[PDB]
Amino acid sequence: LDFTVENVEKALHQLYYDPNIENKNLAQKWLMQAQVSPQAWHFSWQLLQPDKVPEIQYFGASALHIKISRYWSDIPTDQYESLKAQLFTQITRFASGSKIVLTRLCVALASLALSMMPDAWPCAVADMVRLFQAPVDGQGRCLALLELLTVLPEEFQTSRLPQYRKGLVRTSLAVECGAVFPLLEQLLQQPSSPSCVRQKVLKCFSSWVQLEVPLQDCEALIQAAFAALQDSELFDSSVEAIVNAISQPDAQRYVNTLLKLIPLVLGLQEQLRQAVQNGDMETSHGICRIAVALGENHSRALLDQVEHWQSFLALVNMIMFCTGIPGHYPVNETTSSLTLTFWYTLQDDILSFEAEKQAVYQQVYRPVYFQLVDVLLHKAQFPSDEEYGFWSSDEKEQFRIYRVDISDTLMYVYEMLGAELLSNLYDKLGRLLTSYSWQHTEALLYGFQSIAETIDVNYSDVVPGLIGLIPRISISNVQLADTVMFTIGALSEWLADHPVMINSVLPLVLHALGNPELSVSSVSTLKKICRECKYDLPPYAANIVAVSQDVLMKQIHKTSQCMWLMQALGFLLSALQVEEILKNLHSLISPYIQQLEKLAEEIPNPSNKLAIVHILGLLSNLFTTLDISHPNPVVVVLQQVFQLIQKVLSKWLNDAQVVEAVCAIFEKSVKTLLDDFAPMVPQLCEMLGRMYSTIPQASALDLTRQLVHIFAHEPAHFPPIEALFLLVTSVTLTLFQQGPRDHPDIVDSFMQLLAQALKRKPDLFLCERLDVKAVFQCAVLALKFPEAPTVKASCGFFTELLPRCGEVESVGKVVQEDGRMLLIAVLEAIGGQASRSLMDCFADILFALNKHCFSLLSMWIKEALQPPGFPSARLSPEQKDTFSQQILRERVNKRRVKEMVKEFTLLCRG
Amino acid sequence: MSGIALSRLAQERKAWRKDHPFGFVAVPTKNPDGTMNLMNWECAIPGKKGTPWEGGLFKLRMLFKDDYPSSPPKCKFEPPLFHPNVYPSGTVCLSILEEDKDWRPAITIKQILLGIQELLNEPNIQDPAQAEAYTIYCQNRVEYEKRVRAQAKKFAPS
Repeated sequence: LDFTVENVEKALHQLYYDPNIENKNLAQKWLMQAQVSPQAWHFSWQLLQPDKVPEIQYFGASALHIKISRYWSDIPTDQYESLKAQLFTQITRFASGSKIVLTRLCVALASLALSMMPDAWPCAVADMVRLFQAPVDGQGRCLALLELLTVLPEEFQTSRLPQYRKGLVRTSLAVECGAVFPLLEQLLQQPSSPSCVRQKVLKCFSSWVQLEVPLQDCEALIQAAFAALQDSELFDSSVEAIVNAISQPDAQRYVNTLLKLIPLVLGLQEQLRQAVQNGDMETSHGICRIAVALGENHSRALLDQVEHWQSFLALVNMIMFCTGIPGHYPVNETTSSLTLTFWYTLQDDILSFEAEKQAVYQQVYRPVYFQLVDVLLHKAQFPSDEEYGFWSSDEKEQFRIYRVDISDTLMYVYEMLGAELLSNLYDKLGRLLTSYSWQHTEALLYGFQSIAETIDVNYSDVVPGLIGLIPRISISNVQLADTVMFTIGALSEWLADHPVMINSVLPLVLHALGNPELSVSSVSTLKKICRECKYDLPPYAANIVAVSQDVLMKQIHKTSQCMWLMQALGFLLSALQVEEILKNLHSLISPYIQQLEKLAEEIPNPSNKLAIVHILGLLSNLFTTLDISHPNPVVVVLQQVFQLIQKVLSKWLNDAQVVEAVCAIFEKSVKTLLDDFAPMVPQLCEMLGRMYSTIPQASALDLTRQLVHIFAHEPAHFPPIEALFLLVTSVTLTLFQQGPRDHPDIVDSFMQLLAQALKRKPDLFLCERLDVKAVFQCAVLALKFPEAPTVKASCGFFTELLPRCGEVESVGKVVQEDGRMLLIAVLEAIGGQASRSLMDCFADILFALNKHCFSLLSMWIKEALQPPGFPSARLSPEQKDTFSQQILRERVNKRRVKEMVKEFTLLCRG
Repeated sequence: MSGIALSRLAQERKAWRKDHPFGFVAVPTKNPDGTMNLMNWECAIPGKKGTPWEGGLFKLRMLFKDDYPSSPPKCKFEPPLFHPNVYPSGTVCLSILEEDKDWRPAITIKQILLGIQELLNEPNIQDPAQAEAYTIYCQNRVEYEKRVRAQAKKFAPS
């Protein structure tokens, strides 16, 4: 409407106090129009009146900021000074008024100041400072002068300006900082300055610190900030000021200052120790951040200046103090976590040095790192069982993440200390075992666990020694139990090269397998060892298979771990003589083939389904890892089980969950057996066709594709697959017609299968039962599906389809008859209907048409581009002719076609 | 692209680990793969000492888009909080978290969180995201503070 103080003020009331959202949004949108209007230059000053409540006053102040910041071109140059004055007056007015309106008017003045420099206002800072020293009490004027100086930099940071413009402003701004700092230093060194003024001063200092002013100009203020760390009220602000000042990107430009800061950091040691003594965590946390900020960010630069090495070394020890601060993380302290990245940096820097620097610094820090190892293991240690109970879920999680971080730290400490770290561990563990809380023992093992995978195999003579100590530990806790298992799993690869030690670690793993509370850890470790040492585990295969069978019979493991255990056994058996595989396969499956049978003759139930599925799962998981090739026990087992399998299909041919578990058993079998699976083809195809008809699933198409690929060359076995191929297509096509976009996954797989057929068994498209026209129709519609996977697959089908032009009659007829349809879909995609991500894919279809269907392509493109606004409204007739001329080139590298499509698709979109 | 973002988030993680405000927590989540996810962080902001928010620990999720750090990340409190600038969905309405307002690609994770913690004690009245809380804050401050103190107690650590 019309923007008057009366109307704008009524809208503020509605937004502020009308409880109804609808209205508010209305009031907000109306106010958004009013704030940018020309009337704002008139009603904003009116909303600042004493009668308007603070909130309403704020809108006026805020609107003034918008007009200057936004519509600076509404002011004439002669009015700059007058406008200037009006705002200084208003700021003095509100130095004793509402705090929110003060800040808001300060931002407005700062916007005008910046717009002014460099020339329109030579000394913005000098003028501001001089005017406030001149109605108000000293404290109110000082806080107001600081508010203004603090917001100035913050507005620059948000000022959206031109590289050219911005540089000039930044430049003048760096000069203006010469007047700001002096003032700030004054206020801090004046004992008459009140705590509130000190806080704003530090805050002001941090604001200019973000402007990246030279670290040297900060020495005076940084030193004052350090001193303020003594005052409880000022702690927060100065910690933030110091850290930001030291963390500046170019602070590294002034290495000298940094050296001068080290002592200021070391001076805090007393305060830090006291905070630890009193238990004040907030404080140790802050001092640690400061110390870490200096040493972490300038470690190498400080190490380069060798003459000061002693100063740096003290700093390193201070950090070591925080890394090892007394108490448990993070219940008693949260400081140690701040220092972990540091130990990575320090070590990395020393290794970087060469010759004398590396060698001499190594003599200096090798002992420091051994001390750290001692400190890290104490911190990775769990609190007493009682104390742990009081920990919240969150506190426990923070300590788990904390231990993971220590593992990475230990992994690097390893690279710094080498094999002497391993010997150090052996002595600590050995000592504790013979010279006893699980916590203390578990931590030492954890140390070994975190370093176990990284260990070279070259300095591993110490490793055997350690493996020996494990079997001597008293496993009194579940936590220690897992650590022991994980450590053994971590050494899985090392054991594959040192088979004698298997004997020592295996008994422990096989024993843990019977305790459900240790199910996840024991089964994962058994799987790892079984995968790594299968060739050296043939002798023990007998014992392993026995303990696994027993454990299964006792329901000791949850389904997911039952499957891992089966995979584990797959590996194990793949390494035994065929005769042995057979004796064990029966031992494993006989006891379940029985349960399956009782279950097959049972009437389908919810509980009946979970059981039938779990048993099938065991089999498919067993056959995934059991590849004898890289007799046929699996084949015999298949033939024998197939009889029962069919039984299950009869009552569950309609279960989605079951029909796929069965599919999986054949998927994993075919991937393991491959060509040797030939016997089963005939039976499998018959079973798959029925499965697919009843309940179609991508998985079935995928297995069909696996079959086609595998038996495409041998015509003896292929006949059954051909039958399956046709059936599956018939069913998929008809299901596609009902709701084409309802099964992205099936369409995807279907396209992949079809392409596979075209690639390995082309003639298959000659089958009279095949509907080539419908297939081509399905592929063309699929290109317009939302899903990338489904589209890529469709493109892939056409990529293979076209080269078969003139090779197979059927494919030639369809491309000639409906190919225009394909091309149009392709141009629609390039025009913009397809993700830019798929452009390369569509370009492939064009290349294929250029090489194989040129005469048709040439004709189709001219017809398809004649219409204006297609493929895009943005395309000029000239542009269309440029593209078609480029695509109709008879000679072109596929690498170029993608380029043409890239360039073109950009024009269509903008 | 996505890689550019992921690398910058790895950096933010390293900086947050070495330098972050006492009481705060920012941690990436783990994918189903078990792999670490830098696009989704689980954070918790403590109430400023000396305010009605003191004592409470307010959890929030930080989600990143593949255009980070060009576009600010979406921050959302879980569960939603009683507050003027917090949408009922939990999303925080803050100018630096708006790509077209103040978000600068340079803003760090420490800055975002500190900015949100400041916004807790001081509601920006320029934009209402919750009708009641935003109204009660303007209309009756005594009731506002009463509820906020109850909330702070509700999210006290246990």
